[PDB]
Amino acid sequence: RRILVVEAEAPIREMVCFVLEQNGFQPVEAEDYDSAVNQLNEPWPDLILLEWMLPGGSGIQFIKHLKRESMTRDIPVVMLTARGEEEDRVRGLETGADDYITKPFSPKELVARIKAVMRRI
Repeated sequence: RRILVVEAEAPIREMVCFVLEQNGFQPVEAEDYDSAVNQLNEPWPDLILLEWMLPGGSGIQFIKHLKRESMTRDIPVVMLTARGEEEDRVRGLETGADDYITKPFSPKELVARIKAVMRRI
């Protein structure tokens, strides 16, 4: 599955990509909002992992943007946060994300979350 990993920190993206490739997914990287937007075209991501604090714009507007076109409307988005305190706050904001994972995360939790959202699509 093509997983778009949107996160500022190279070593974090790389840890994510490693876990995903070891598990048979096809991860690709975006370091900021515009890079992610530029990859909303063929080949389309099947799921997006989105850092809440991503440089370059708002995670709320990023998610609303996906809903603007039927093509991207149904792509699951898992929000990545920088620890549980931020996760609770972002849960509170009703951002429209499909699920949430906080950093640092285990390989088990990363795969479990991605699998769960993809299974219910």
